[PDB]
Amino acid sequence: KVRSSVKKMCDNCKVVRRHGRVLVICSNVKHKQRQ
Amino acid sequence: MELTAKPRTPKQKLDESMIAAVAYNKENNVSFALDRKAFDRAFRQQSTTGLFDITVEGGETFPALVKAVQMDKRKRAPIHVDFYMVTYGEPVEVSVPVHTTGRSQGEVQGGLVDIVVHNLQIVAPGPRRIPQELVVDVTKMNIGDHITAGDIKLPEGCTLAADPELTVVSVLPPRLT
Amino acid sequence: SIKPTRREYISGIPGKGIAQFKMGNNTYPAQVENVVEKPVQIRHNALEAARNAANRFVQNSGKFRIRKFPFHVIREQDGDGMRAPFGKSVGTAARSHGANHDFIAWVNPDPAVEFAWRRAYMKVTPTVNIDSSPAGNA
Amino acid sequence: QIKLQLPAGKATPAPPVGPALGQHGVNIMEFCKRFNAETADKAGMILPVVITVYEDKSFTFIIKTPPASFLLKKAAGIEKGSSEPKRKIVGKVTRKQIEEIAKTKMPDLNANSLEAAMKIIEGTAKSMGIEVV
RNA sequence: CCAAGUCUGGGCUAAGUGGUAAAGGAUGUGGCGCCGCGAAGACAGCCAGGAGGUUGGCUUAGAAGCAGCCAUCCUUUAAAG
Repeated sequence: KVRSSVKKMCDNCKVVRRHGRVLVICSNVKHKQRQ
Repeated sequence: MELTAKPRTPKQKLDESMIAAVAYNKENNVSFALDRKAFDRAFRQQSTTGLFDITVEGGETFPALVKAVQMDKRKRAPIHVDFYMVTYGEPVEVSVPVHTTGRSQGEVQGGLVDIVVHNLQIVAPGPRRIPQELVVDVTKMNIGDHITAGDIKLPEGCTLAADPELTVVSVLPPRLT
Repeated sequence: SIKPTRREYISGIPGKGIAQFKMGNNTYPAQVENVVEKPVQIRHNALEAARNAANRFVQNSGKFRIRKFPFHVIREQDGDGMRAPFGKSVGTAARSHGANHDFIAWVNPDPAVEFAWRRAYMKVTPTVNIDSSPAGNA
Repeated sequence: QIKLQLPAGKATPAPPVGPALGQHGVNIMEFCKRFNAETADKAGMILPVVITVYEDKSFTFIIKTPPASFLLKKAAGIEKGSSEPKRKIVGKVTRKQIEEIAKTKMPDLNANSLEAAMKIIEGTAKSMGIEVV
């Protein structure tokens, strides 16, 4: 969502690279981190 | 510890791995030697807070080390130091630190704290005669109290290259007293 | 570096209006602090503020000391339009000379205050440098 | 294999006792009438029960004794801590009184020694507001 | 395209950056120093208790880590959390 400025929720929410892209991931709809 | 050099070459020297640092002593000096790598380690210990020395040609294995210098530059990485020994029984200009503990008075009960514009202590005890680590803390802290020179409490070597009543270390309201 | 008309004819002799210096708590060794590298008539206000919000998030022991302070100021729109511009003051600060000793998070073991200041940098404006002092930070 | 927090002198409420026990294979009627025997003496204070069944659908087991918090308050003559610990300590006692109160608490205390007995009373004291001086 | 080495040497790119931009992010990648250890046989995997006085103070109508303001100690033992 935040497109710009993502940084680790749940004590897990991972750091993944898709299309060089960095989009938050972690066992929660409440983390759908993306930029 | 070691550190060499002394010719006439600061720029390149003042560059790479070797940082300038004069061979200062009462009566004589000698081109800057040392190195930007030793300074590290040792310095890292506690420059003018303890003391050692290095073996350059076994020349003169003496103490006194630094009485000036600076990591100056913006970056915060020193360059161009001062070095002076002391094989004499005159050692004065002696500035060694002083530590407390945490004695609970204004803190772990009043949350209050205390400024220590002091910390250090440039004095002059028994030349080549000082406990690299001297501690003194009669305790006390809180409300509008303060302690400084005057009182203090000096052991052995009776110097005080300093004065009375002045930046000792008081207790102020980290929030309110 | 355009600066003002004089220290007592245009606008010189103030308090600059702000929120004093020291906070946090002592600490003999532990060198915990902050400085910069950027040049900028440090935005007073912005300034004053900032630092403060700093205390807002911590509270007590961590040299919430801070070695800054503006003392001169700009000016602009007031009068005719754009031409022969007289001067109407507003917004003093101080030159953050391309880096230097900012404010200090100084204390034994109290990073609970390092993070703070941290929060203090975040804020600020001109980027900022996160750092330690003689020894580091314990 | 259940754990409850039933009241005293009231062994017939359907809202808590009903669903919490009936679905676990516990006869609500008979398990209740047995409480009217031991909770009748100390009626008025909430007493936690730990019922443990088997494979016959019965039993009652260990209910208790009572409180052990209010009798300590009767001796000292404080209901509650002053404010926040390590910030307003004002309740000092002595050395000799802390030495004898730990000699009876031994059954549920850490070890049967004398050095380990004085150390627990030091941890639960400073976490509240009773500094030893 | 338009004249002139698809020169040789040794690094770095895996985005077409080059072919305009800042605060700001992230085990990208390549090269440098630190703390702990692998036969008290180490981090991620897996077996288990997943310890007791901890069920302290404001507010309690509920702090009793898993409302929040202050504590932050003791332990009989495989250690502590």
